[PDB]
Amino acid sequence: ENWDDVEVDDDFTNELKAELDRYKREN
Amino acid sequence: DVGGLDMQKQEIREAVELPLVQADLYEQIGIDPPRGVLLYGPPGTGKTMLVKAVANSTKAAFIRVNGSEFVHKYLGEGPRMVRDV
Amino acid sequence: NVKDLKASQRVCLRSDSYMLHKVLENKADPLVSLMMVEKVPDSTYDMVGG
Amino acid sequence: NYEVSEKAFLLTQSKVSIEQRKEAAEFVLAKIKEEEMAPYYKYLCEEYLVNNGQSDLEHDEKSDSLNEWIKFDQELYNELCKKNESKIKELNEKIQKLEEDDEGELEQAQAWINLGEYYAQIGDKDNAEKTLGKSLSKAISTGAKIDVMLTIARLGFFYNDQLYVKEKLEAVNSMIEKGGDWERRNRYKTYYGIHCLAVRNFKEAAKLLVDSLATFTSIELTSYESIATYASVTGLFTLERTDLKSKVIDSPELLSLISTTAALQSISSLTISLYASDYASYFPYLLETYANVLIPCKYLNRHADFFVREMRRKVYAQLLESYKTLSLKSMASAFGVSVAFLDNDLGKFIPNKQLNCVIDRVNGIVETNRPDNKNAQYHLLVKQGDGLLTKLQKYGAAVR
Amino acid sequence: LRPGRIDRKIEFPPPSVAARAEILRIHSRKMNLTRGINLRKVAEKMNGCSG
Repeated sequence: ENWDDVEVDDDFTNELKAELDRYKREN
Repeated sequence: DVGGLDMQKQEIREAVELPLVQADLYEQIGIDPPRGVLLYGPPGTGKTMLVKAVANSTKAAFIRVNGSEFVHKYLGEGPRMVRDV
Repeated sequence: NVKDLKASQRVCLRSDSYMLHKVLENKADPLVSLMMVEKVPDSTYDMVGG
Repeated sequence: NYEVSEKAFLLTQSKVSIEQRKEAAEFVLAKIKEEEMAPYYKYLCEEYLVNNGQSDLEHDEKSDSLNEWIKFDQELYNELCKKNESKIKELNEKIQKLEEDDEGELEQAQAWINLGEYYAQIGDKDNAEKTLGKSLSKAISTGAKIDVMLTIARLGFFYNDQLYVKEKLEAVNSMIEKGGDWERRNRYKTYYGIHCLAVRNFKEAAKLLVDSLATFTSIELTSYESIATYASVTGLFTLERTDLKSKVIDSPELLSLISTTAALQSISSLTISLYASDYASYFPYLLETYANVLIPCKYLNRHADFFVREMRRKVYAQLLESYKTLSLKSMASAFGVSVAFLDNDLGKFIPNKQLNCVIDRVNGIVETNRPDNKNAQYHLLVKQGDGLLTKLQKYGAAVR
Repeated sequence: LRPGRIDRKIEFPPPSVAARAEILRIHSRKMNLTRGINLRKVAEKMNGCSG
């Protein structure tokens, strides 16, 4: 396992919910 | 052309052409394939007529040889027919 | 010699003289004609119930 | 005793869905009062520090589950000692009447079978392996060896190991006779793909772990909802979109799951969004599936976010091959994603040799390429440069 | 038939509902089936077949 496997930034949770809220507020 | 035995003739392509084409179906079942084949009854009544019909559905190398006296009555020509065949 | 010759053994023999040269092989693997003797058959514990 | 196996593990891998941990907690305390197992209930509590959302308060403040006590105490010894030493000396007393009179070949073997299986209820280490081998030597048939195999097979959820479980059973599984045995297919194919989950091969598990012959699970190995979950998660990564409609929906196992349990949510989300090639709907279903599948998952929960980010672009990467010229802000604004974060994940995939395509940002002209060429054609020889000479110059010192 | 040339003549049990699942609980190992196969329930629909 290279560095990409042991990286695990845990940023996928916050960035997903944020982008969904930005698009709904542009209406 | 010869019908009426289709109930019992379901094994024409199942017991001949099936194991030569797809050999993985018997492994996905778990029963021994129809290897030994024996047919008893009067010839010429449609018993042998079905045998000659196998070459039509197959259309490949086919060997039909009737052993009766085909084995020799003296030493050594019998063993010719026992092997290499 | 005659002490090392086991009963029913495959040996070598001359053509015209029929003299024994040397021992080639051992007793043949197949026994008699039809041998149905089977030890520890395919049925061990559960095959036919009851 | 599969319920004891799953509830002693799943509780560790769930940092979310308090209701999911309660089933992995409240169903423990109830069963441990019935069972005899002191140490294997304590080993679950030994892993505490450096975790997320555990069920116990010792060092940290969280304990978000509805069952706050997973700890092992002396209160269990009230009902533990009743059936612990009473049934061991009772069943072993019957053995004294076996070897003396030599009654049957089953009673000598079945005695330790009723022991090694019961030693799992006692929670003993050497008794569930070494002493179980006493019946293994008495019964040479592969039929009676299943109880010896299932004892070690259930240790995957006990000792929590994906390696030494099959290593000790490798000589027991292989043996000589294989044939068309149906029950052996469910035992071998289930644990085979589990070992490949760490190596991330996933290709040898597509036709073995992902493809299940039995519509209903094997009990003590895995679960019906669990065996159907891993087929959809791994199948989308290995099998292409063409094989999705020719295999996944083709198998009758999926048709029974659609009309019964919709809690997976991956049947109406990841399957439809990929088949329709719609990235706009595919994005919000990533976290919804990640929360109800990957987080409760008992295997891939260790490495998750990186596995999702790879398949996140692969849905858009396949769609890129369809269109020649596409701007940056045209259809990407309606997908519900941000342009800045979209380039960050794609910018880090360049050193992985995962992008031969045409991706642009400041301008926005986005095209596709042909990964099959004479460059990667020659790359096979470069990759074998250091791997072929590893053992050629190694053993050629003293010998040759 | 003599007292001590032939001791006892053992009689086998006749087929029944539980005796039709006899081979079904064994031969099903090497034969591919599904999990919806109830060995006792399917045997109730058969007749005159045991060993």
